[PDB]
This record gives sequence, C-alpha cells and structure tokens, in this order.
Amino acid sequence: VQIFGVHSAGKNLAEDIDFGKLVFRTVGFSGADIRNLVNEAAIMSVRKGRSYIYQQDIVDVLDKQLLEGMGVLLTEEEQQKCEQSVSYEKKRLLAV
Amino acid sequence: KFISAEEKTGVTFDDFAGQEYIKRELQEIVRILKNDEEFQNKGIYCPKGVL
Repeated sequence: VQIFGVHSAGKNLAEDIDFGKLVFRTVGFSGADIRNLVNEAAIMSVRKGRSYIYQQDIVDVLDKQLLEGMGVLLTEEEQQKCEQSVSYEKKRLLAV
Repeated sequence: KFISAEEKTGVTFDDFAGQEYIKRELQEIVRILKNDEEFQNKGIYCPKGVL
C-alpha cells in the first residue's frame, strides 16, 4: 500500500480509489510490478477518455492481465459474439 | 553500413488483421511515443522494448 502511494503520488487519483481492497489480488508483486500496474491503469484511463483513474481501472487492468495469462486476446465484440455462438443448455451446465 | 534507416515501406495496418487487440495495443504504444509530452503530463511512460 505504501509503495502504491509512493509511485502514484504524482498522478491524478479519484476519490473511490483504495488499494486496501485489492491487496489480495497483488500477492507476490514487486515495486516494479506495482509501478507497471499504476502505469497500466493510467494508460487504460486515457484510452477510454477518462480524466481520472478510479478503482475500476485497476480492476480492469488486473482482470485483463489475468485473461491474457492463459492466452486469450479478445476485444469486447468478438467476446460477445463467441458467447452468443454457444448454445443455452451446454452453457447451463457450466452455470451449475 | 548495412542498417536500413527507412522512413516508408508501403505496408499499412489494414494489410494485417485478425489480431485487432494487438493492433490497438501497438497503436497505443506508437501514439504514446509520438505524443509523449501530452501523456507525460499525466506521468505516462512508454515501454522501451517490445518483444
């Protein structure tokens, strides 16, 4: 938490950002990894036209890194059509 | 005296498809490099080596 505060002091943070509820998602991260995470959140903040960086930017960055970790690079549209391609009952089994 | 210091090659982004996520990420990287001061106003820094 202190390193996240230190490396993100010179950036425009929002009011809902709090790294105390994402400490369990950053186990094993080094200072370089936290710096990369802050820069990642800034890049996807400016990519979506956002002025600040809320908690959801960090959540999306971590989630997209986790998705990429098993080798899934899909944008929203292709993910939606591929979700629509699968039938209902064979998704109902994965749901249960 | 063999390194090709090129400026144009004639191959655009439209000729390579199927990896639009990679195209968007590389667009962000090159846009950060070309527009450096605007994003360094926010503290954004580009990666140095892309493999």
